[PDB]
Amino acid sequence: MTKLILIRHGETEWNLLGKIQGCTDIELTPNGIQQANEVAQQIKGNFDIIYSSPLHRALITAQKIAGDKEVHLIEGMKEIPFGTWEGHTFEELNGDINYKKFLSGEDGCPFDSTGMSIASWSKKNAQLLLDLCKQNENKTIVCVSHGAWIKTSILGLLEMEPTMYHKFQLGNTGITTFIFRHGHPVLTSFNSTQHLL
Amino acid sequence: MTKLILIRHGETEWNLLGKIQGCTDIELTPNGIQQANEVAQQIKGNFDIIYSSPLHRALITAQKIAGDKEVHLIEGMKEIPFGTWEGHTFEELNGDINYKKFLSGEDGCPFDSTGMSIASWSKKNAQLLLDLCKQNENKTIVCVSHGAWIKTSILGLLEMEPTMYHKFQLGNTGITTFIFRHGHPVLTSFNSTQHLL
Repeated sequence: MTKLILIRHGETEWNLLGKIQGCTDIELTPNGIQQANEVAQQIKGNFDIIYSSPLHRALITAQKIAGDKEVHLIEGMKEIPFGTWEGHTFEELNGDINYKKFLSGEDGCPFDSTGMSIASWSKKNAQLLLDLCKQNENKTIVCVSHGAWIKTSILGLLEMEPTMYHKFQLGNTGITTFIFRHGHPVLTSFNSTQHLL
Repeated sequence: MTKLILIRHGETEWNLLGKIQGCTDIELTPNGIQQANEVAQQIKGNFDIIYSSPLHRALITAQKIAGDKEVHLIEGMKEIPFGTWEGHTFEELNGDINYKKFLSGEDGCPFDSTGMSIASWSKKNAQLLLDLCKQNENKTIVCVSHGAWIKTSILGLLEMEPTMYHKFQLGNTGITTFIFRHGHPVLTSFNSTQHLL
């Protein structure tokens, strides 16, 4: 009866350009607002409580989804910091030794020079979501957040290795869901985007 | 772009009952037929080639999806044999030492007494899919098959360990998709069921 619904925020201009956002706070494009309205009509108020990253691309997506419910801001749902990667394209990072390790799995896949990795984030974010699921036991819970944050959460919840991150692709307003069996998370959908036109 | 689309067959009466099907060939329910039409309407003919398991629950689902396109039968796409487990619910198997192993990971997770495992089927199914994808390079490929077969496929394609099988749940007419970034599979969706009314 506990269902966790992770939803990636709608499109921003930097998503169009393939520029890494991290801690930047870029606004939705008009199309991303529409993606938000699209996912909102799909979810049609079929959830008990909704949480969001406070960054605007997420919050505005959440406010579209929420209907008559309050969006609860969660600081720990903000996007993963990407350090000096922010503002770059992944193509521009080929020289960077950290970027090699992010691909290969060394040091658990560092996010630039942030001192954090896919591995450490997996565990941290999975733990936040587990505590949320305990607080909201037997509810359907929507969390609106970011690409990197959601993918590390997936890995941490299912206890996958960090280079599995590069084998999941998550789109704007992609829907990802979990249920619990014997208290253990089970993935019931990943990046569902059929609501878009 | 090479795109692989894996779709589980529609509902069967045994799926409603939780009875394990394996090599049985139970027909679709009327609601299963309706699921198949709804997934066909979602896919809207947007693929180059469709393949199917020859078991009727799959073939009929595939024919609704296919429209005018020819369905290609692939023997290797038939459901995984479940041995003595066929006809039982998972609750009925709690005495069986092989069922304990299937859940724990011992011997790569055996399918009852068939001498094959989640581990062996993962490798075999991934190989079959990678061959069909090399053979239909730059095409969009639909394969209509079964829950267990598709789950082992995902595991083999993503190089995941056998107990991960229990962390994925796939529904009737659930859509799962892969792309290839230079021959390496990337999961772009799992168990999308939004097309279901």
